[PDB]
Amino acid sequence: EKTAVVIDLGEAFTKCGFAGETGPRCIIPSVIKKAGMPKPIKVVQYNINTEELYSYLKEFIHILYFRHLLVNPRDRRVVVIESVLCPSHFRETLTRVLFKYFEVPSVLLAPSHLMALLTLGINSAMVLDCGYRESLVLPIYEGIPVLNCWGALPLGGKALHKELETQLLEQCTVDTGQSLPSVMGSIPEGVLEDIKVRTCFVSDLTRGLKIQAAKFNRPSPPPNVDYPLDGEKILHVLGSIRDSVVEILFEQDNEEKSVATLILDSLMQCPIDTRKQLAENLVIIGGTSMLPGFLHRLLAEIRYLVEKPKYKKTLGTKTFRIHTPPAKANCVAWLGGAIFGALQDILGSRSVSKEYYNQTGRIPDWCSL
Amino acid sequence: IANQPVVIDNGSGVIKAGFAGDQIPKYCFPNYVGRPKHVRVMAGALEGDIFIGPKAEEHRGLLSIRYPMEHGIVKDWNDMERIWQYVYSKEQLQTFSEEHPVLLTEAPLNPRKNRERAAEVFFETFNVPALFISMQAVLSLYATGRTTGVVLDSGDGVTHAVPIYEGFAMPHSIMRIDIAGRDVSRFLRLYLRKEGYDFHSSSEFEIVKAIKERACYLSINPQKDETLETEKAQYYLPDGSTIEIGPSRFRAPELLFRPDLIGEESEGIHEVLVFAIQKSDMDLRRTLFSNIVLSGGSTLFKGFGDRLLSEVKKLAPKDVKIRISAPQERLYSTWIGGSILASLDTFKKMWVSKKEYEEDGARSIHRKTF
Amino acid sequence: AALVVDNGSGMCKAGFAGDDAPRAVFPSIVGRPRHQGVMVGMGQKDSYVGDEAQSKRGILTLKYPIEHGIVTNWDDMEKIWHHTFYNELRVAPEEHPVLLTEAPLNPKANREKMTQIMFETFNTPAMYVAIQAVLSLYASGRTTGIVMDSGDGVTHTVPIYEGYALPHAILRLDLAGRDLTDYLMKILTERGYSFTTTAEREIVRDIKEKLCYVALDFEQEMATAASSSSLEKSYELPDGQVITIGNERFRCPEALFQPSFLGMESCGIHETTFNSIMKCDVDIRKDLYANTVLSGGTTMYPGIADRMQKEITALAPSTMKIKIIAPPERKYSVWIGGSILASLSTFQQMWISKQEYDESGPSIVHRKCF
Repeated sequence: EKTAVVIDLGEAFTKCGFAGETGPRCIIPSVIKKAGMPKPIKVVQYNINTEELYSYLKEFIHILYFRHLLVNPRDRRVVVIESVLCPSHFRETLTRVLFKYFEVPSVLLAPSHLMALLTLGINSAMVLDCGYRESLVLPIYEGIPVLNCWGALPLGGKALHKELETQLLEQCTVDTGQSLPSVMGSIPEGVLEDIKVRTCFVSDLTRGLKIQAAKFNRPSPPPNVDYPLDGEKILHVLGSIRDSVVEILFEQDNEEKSVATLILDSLMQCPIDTRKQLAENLVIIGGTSMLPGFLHRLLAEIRYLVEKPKYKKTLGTKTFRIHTPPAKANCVAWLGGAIFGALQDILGSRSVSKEYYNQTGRIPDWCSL
Repeated sequence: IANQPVVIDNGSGVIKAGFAGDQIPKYCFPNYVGRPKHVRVMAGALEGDIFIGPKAEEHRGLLSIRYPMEHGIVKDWNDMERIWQYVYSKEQLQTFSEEHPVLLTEAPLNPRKNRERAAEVFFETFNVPALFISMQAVLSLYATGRTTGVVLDSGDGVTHAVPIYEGFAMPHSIMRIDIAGRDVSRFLRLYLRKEGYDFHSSSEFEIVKAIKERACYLSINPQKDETLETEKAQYYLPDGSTIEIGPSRFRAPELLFRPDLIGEESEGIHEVLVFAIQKSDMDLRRTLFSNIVLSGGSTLFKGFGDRLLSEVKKLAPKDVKIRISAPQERLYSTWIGGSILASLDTFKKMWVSKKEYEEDGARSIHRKTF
Repeated sequence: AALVVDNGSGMCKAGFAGDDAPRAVFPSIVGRPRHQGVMVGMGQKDSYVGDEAQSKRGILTLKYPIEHGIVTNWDDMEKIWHHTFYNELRVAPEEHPVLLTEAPLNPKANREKMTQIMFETFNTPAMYVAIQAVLSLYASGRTTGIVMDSGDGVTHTVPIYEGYALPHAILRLDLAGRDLTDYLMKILTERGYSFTTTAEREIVRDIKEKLCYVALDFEQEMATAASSSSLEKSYELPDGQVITIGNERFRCPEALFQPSFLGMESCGIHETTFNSIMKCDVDIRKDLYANTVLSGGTTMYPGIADRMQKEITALAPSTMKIKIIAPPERKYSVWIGGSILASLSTFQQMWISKQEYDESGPSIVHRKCF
């Protein structure tokens, strides 16, 4: 009858396509290309002028639906996959742009973790979404997301970018156009993403502990490979640096916090009957989880933290299984929204319509009244 | 050995100390231990790394704070021993533990194991001659001067309501919740993620407590405030950057009356006050409604008492004279009562001596408290 | 032909007439979930019932409709009946007659409302309300004998002699399994095992069923608990966590024999049965002493029949021969009696009909009951 639209906005990338198709049609990055502009500006931003955001969202949606969808969304429904705890200011702006400017029939602002759970096809699961800005945890038990049990450290893609920028600046080795360290003050983000995808090798638990021991009073430094760059300035990036950048994601000491500890804190907050099913079904999604050799380092670190005396008195013996999804780790949240929209013309009714928005005021966020 | 006894008013958020027969506690500071983030190579004997009290308040950015107590129940005992040692040390009291008797405070219906381990610390590590543990509700009534009345209290750890009538504390009429100032601060942090201004670190968590203390107000009608659009008031950080708080300032303390927003089932402040009065005998209910006493820091929100009246009017029987009394010094009400209790001549009979503890043990401490 | 439905406050039991044991057995609970603005995936039930609420316990607010054998929420009780007939039993209520059970000395309006729901909403062809003790005696086989019935709702006693119930010698008691479960949950909190939410109410209930037992002598059992740690058993939860308690096994069901622990100011089950027998006629006491029948789940503690024999002999004269009838199937004795009552041919003329209800109304049931 009518295949609905699926959107999954974010600061780094944006998964978008049709509901029903196994995986999206395209994934253009969040930034936009403007005429007479030095650098490309990011679309998804927080704490900034309302009318400017509205114009930025219109500009991104306009370049999206022609290239991605090849259709007017005026014919059929939309599924805007907002991550839970995405600012209400930003949701209101999205609601305005979809109804006032474009005039869609319906919209939906559903959470990312519940839809990622619909892909697995199980009702209870602990979920971790390691995106660009934050690494958010949220356990779901029998459909309902357990909200007060949660956690989100500023330790996703953006933290890894900042650490790469710091460590490369400290130890730099650029070719002539050899020596000459710290010539350029900063480096672009698109290049630094390509370095993370290709170079950064994720270490094991025993290797990670050896690196942590070396930092505070050297084993397994290799391997190292150079990275090519434009304008005839190749830089000889090292092997110990990229491993040290990955290590800060799992660094416990002096914060009592990490990607692994965040699941245990979420499990601690959850009730006793819910506890065991969440431990059995531990789902990992998001952008940072696509890194090579990540799921072992997490599961081994999780287990090491359970062996510690502080978590034995509550958790103890637990079968931590990581049931992986059908689609890739970044594109699990989108696939869930595509499942939610395509199949059920019935569950399209619960979402907010154009008729309801004009008279009322806004889509209902999880708040009072 | 009858020296001027010390009154250590315990608490998860704040800890207070001084001497008997005083007007206000001279030594008040928050109950936590601070450790440097970027720690040294050794992970055993640290040096120059422990800050308790005003040093820790001064140097927030350096220290990763952690509270030893949670819901009026200590988790980390080594931290509480260091805090008690800091209280007795020359940086605060300038007196020995050997000289003076001790008056400790605890919330009602706590674990007995923690009470025994508390006594073990005071008797053996410190060399106390005599120790006495008491309730928060009984002390608040000593400070006001009354004998009758309910004591609703709301600290950082526990919220509980104990009805007392002419020096008769009713054990089966006690109500208790794990919903308090710390939890209110946790959900204000959760809501400021929805505003945009995310916080994560333990030093950074104290900014959320400062926002809660300063800019929060309880609406009379929560449905009416939701239908209306908020003004989005401002607040300056210690750094400098301005923060539009928005609807999170009024929705944060709503928690205490509506714990359904948590996702964990609790009675709430208003139900606990009614339930404590209802669970007591029929003839005592009207006197308990007339003498309602407030205490703790989470009763200091704007329009809190006005809301707490309206909830009592909704639940309680009609045509009954309600009266939620509250002193000027609500945070210090518990310490003042301890200082008054310590100054009385009966205090010598109530306490647990060191010799009596060595003979009997934990059983004598459980007998003397109740 | 006829259906028997023992609407217990805890376990709602139901099945067919002329059967050994009931088919439909489940806890009478109606768990409604945590209502937050966030959505839920692939549909779900708005209000769960029975074993479904017990399976998905962690989230749902478990509220029992019957409180002390008294139906508080009638919409909740209507959903449980609906769950009994259509889902569990798989048979319509219009075809089969329906035997029901209430405890004696209940509110008169509750039978009328129970009967109204059966005829108006459910459209039953014929119904009856029996006393639980009368059925428990009828399951045991004897016509003569007092029945110390004790469930999670209400403990009560009904002395009967040669098929003649003594309605004025009946003594209803407020103490019951739910009050014992709440007492066990409180004394667990005293030794550092805090259970606040209603999801943990079922775990402590399950702990109460397994570990707890009636003491022969309480002061002796308290002395042995202090000395040795062999009595201290361990119970693992649904979660991998495991806990150990020493004093709380024998101390929990002692509340039946000493109501002073709970704060009820009532007679214990041992002397309540005695007081019931003394209220009867003097000539028919010997047979009531001989046939001291027990029934319900609160009489399934190991060694309860031995404690009843000790206490009743201590109360009564030395010449009397005391004897407690304690069968293996005393947990489901009320339903078995209803099945035997439904199977008899004499009971076919004792039913209420639709035409009789339309003529009279709800007040006809009081004549038919006793």
